Amino acid sequence: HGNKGWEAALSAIEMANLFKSLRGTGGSGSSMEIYEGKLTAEGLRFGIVASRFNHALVDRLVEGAIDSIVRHGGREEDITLVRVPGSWEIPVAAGELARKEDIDAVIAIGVLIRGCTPHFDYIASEVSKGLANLSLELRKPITFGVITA
Amino acid sequence: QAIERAGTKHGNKGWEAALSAIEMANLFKSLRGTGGSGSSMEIYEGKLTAEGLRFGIVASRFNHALVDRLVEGAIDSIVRHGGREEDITLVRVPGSWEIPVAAGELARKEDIDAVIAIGVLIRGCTPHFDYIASEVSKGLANLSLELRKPITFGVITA
Amino acid sequence: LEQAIERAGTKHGNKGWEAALSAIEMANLFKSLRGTGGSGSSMEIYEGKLTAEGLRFGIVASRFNHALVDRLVEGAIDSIVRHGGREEDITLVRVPGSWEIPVAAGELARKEDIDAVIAIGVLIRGCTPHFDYIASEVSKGLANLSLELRKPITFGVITA
Amino acid sequence: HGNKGWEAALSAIEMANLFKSLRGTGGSGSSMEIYEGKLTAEGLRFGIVASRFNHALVDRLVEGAIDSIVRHGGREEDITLVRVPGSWEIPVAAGELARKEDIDAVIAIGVLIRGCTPHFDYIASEVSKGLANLSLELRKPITFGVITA
Amino acid sequence: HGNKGWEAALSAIEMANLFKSLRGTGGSGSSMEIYEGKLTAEGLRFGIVASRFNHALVDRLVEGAIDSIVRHGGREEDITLVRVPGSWEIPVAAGELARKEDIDAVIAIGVLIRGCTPHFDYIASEVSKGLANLSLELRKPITFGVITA
Amino acid sequence: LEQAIERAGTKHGNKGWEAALSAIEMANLFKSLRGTGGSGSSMEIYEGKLTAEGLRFGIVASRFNHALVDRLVEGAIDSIVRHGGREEDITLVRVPGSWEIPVAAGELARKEDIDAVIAIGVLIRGCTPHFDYIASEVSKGLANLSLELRKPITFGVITA
Amino acid sequence: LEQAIERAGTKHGNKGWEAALSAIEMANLFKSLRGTGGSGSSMEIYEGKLTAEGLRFGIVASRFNHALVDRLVEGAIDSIVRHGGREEDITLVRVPGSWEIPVAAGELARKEDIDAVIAIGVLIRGCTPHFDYIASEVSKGLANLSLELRKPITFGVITA
Amino acid sequence: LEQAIERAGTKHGNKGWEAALSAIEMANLFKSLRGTGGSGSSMEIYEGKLTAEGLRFGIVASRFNHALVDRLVEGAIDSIVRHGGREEDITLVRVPGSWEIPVAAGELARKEDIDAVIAIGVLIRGCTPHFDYIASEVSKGLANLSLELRKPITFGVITA
Repeated sequence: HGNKGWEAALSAIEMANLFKSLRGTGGSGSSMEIYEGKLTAEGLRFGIVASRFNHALVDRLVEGAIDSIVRHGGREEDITLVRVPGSWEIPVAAGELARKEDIDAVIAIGVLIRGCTPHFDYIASEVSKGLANLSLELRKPITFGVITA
Repeated sequence: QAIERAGTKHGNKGWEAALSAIEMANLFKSLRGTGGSGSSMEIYEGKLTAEGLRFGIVASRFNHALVDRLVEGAIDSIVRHGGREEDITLVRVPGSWEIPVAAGELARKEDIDAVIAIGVLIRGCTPHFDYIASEVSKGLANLSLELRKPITFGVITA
Repeated sequence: LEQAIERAGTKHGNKGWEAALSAIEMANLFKSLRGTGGSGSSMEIYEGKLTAEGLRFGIVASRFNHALVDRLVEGAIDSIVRHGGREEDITLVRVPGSWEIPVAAGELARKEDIDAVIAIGVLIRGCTPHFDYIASEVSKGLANLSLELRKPITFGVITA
Repeated sequence: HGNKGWEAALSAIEMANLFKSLRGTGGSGSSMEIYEGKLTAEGLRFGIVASRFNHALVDRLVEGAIDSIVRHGGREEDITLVRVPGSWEIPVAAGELARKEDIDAVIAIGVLIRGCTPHFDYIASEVSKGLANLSLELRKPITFGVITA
Repeated sequence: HGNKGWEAALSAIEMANLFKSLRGTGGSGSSMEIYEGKLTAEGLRFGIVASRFNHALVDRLVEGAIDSIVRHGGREEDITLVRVPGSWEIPVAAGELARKEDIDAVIAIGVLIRGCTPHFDYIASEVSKGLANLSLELRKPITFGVITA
Repeated sequence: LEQAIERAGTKHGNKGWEAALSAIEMANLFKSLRGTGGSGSSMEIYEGKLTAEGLRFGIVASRFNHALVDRLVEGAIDSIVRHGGREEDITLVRVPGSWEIPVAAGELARKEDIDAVIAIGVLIRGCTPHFDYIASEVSKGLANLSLELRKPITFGVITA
Repeated sequence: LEQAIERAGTKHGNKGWEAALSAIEMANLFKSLRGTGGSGSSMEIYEGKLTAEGLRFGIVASRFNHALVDRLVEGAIDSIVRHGGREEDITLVRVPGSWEIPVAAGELARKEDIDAVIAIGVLIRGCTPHFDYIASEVSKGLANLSLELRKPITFGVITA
Repeated sequence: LEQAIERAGTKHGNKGWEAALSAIEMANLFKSLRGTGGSGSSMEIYEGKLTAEGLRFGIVASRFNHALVDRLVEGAIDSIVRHGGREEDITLVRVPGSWEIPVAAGELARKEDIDAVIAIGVLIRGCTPHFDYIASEVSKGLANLSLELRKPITFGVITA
């Protein structure tokens, strides 16, 4: 309820529903159209990509993600979980899941080293950059559940 | 020469980088395969058996002492996990700036399953933003996503 | 849902994982040592590969505090399988407590099939500046058995 | 139920059954073999070696040992009880019982003096050492029911 | 705890362990050998054959069978459930499961029509006969969880 | 005192006693049948002695209503011992219920060591003018096994 | 474990099962009626097959007492799948209560894709010798829609 | 099972044990004193052996609080037997209470067969700073009898 894994799952559910409504034909008129997503996960397929580094924390994050999906009406049969050695290769694995036509949304979970950098970090900047570019190119929601130690 | 061989190289960044490449290569080979029947949550993870896989390594020549221990660390990781020394292609480049372009050429071959990039970076004795280091990370990340083939990052700071 | 909660955990670093790797490395090392020698002309180096195909293993685990011990055993099995081993070639033996580990391990090590043994357990107290008799005997027994039978035995206990 | 004599008896029963199963031929295959011992004492012969020193406590320990064996289906006819002056000579007496072909397990019961030693005790270290070596050499379970005052 | 499905599962577990011990080599001697099976299901594979006729009752019976196996240390992953139209064809389906080398025991569950027969019933007599003959020929335990309405 | 109360009872007539004698007689009878023939010149008569020295037996007993079954088993053991048998040469197998007797008996009868098998158990109800399926199958199974393996099997069940 | 407890149940006889079969039969019957006629020379008989391959279905279900309704819906889906249908060709619509079934069903029946509609729900009370207005309207609405659009609509409600 | 529970106890230190040893030592001491003297030339030392073969003993025990007294008597018998005595040569006398011990002991000590007497009993109260008349008389009586008859009498009472 209070971990970033829970929050990341909710965002994925809402975005998946929102996309489903947008492709529908527009209304007749006579008012301002408003589009929004509901929080029911029934009938949706999800994928999760998680890193093993600093495993003490991620298991709690992956825990929340699976719990949230089921609690909101999702069927545990529809979750695909992929594990990778470190955070450097989350984007490449996420891309393989996102290209499957049977996946509606993807959730990325990981942990990054301390953020007391002098000015910049060269590994953290690539994970966020890659996921963002991937979402726009494939036109499919990808959620960022990464946290900083 | 025997003094050089006696040193241990388990655990250096060459070792970890190669180990990640082996896992990712097996993981992708599983994903492309047929999906499971169902009836449960379906988990994927890469095995650590390296037999039958082809690897490529790109290493710079700057600081010839540090690099060699890293390259030898990568090779022994592949061999000790079942790989054959006949299935490794090694490419050497003048400096860290031209690692991405060489890594691109290797990655486009159909006979390569993963690529490992090794090098060292010069650390100025005051913390400014390095315009060379950022370009290596940016270039390697783009290549992997575009070519859909895992590339591992094995550089260190002096 | 609890089945996925427990199955979603990872077991990559616990002492069961490292104990398994040492057994894999030592088992392969012995095959090379008692094989044919080298051609000479240079210093000869021996080291064990991490390929676990065709090797037979045995695991002895105590039952005290089974919540933690169960996770160590799962870690050991995962290490063997992920390195190419077959779950068909693992024998598991459970014993009441730590005092019984050396005698059970002695039975398994005398079989011709097995190539290495892994001992897993949790010791009592331990965090006191005093000599503990149960802890000393278990360490002594495993060490003596390995030297007598000339077969590697790995020591994967912890304190709590 | 709560004394070390009760616990020592249970361990002896379980180890005796476990050894009986191990000597059996291995299975066909197709799964991971798992070996364990059951808690039925029927048809098993036991021996007990107890010391007389500080007799106020040991009688309760020997009490538990005999009670546990009978409660779990053991026949009182199959218990052999041997008494010795002190703890120093438990190992030598235990060795004589363990070499009999009609004994399946041996239980050793005794009490040791206060454990507030400076660094080491020279009598306690020999009882545990001797019993452990004896078990491995003879390949027969020997249980340690000794306690510290 | 009180339904025939629960009882049938326990019998299958005990018989599977008993067979495992018998194939082991005999003891040295010096006493009467006694063989028995323990009630731990860990590492055992089971198969269940159930009929659909009068489904109101069998679901409770199949319920007990699966519950008993799990409660006694069995892994739900190792249960194979097969459903058949009626009781007449339980034996033929049970035979297909029993011939698999990955199955340790088979449980048959079904319901038979009222037992106020004049002298004999021609369908009930064949189910019991077939299962009994099948067990002896294949040398594998098959349990009878059938009940009479 | 209860140990002597139970030990002071006698077990000379219960169905366990007669079942054991039949096994002893049949086991000795078969040795003579498949031995050398007689000299002829007169009608040849075969009959089994009641000496139980050097014979191996196996007993299969169900666990339902163990109060009565335990006394039948003790009767069978007493008969063998009192006729010269050794308790070392008896194998005892326990099964959950009556339905499992024939399959267990089949396992024991296939061993080369054993010379006869004794089946003991208590059936359910029985005192009704109706055909019982469990009772019929147990009788059928034991009869078929004996004829197939050519080894005597004795039938010592009762009704209650 | 509850997932297998619910998954181990069977759904072969509930009203959802029969409602699905009627839709399958009627949908196939209409294809033959509006096809080419027979050769004559004998009485012509029309009847619908039970092959559900290539047919599109729609299901409207109320939400009152979802414990029972959920089981009726699962029964309907099982019937279609077990007769050769594809779960890809099923549309499911949920409505707050029984009063809203006819209007929702009207929307689905006007699509050119669908071949039959199945209505599922649970009515209130019902077990009283009185005329109920909600029950009468729901039955009336479905009957009128079927005749107007010339498309079969099946009626799978129950009382409780 | 209670027979082994009581039989498994030990009786090595209770006052019955020490009382028996004193009687054994004194009985042997008297035989040496009234025997032939030494050769002189050095200081002569007399002391009694602990060999109890060929000696006859008598035991007088009160019946109050028989739970404790019974254990003291068993301790005395064990001491005599374990030092080489025969249970055939022990006479046991039971009396109602402590007041009757001296008179009964006087009867046994006058027999020519017996060599020493052991008195066992439990006194009442005792844990009060007051002079008790029963306690004083019992001690006085035993002391006087020993000096008059010149035969050792041991005093093995306790307070509770």
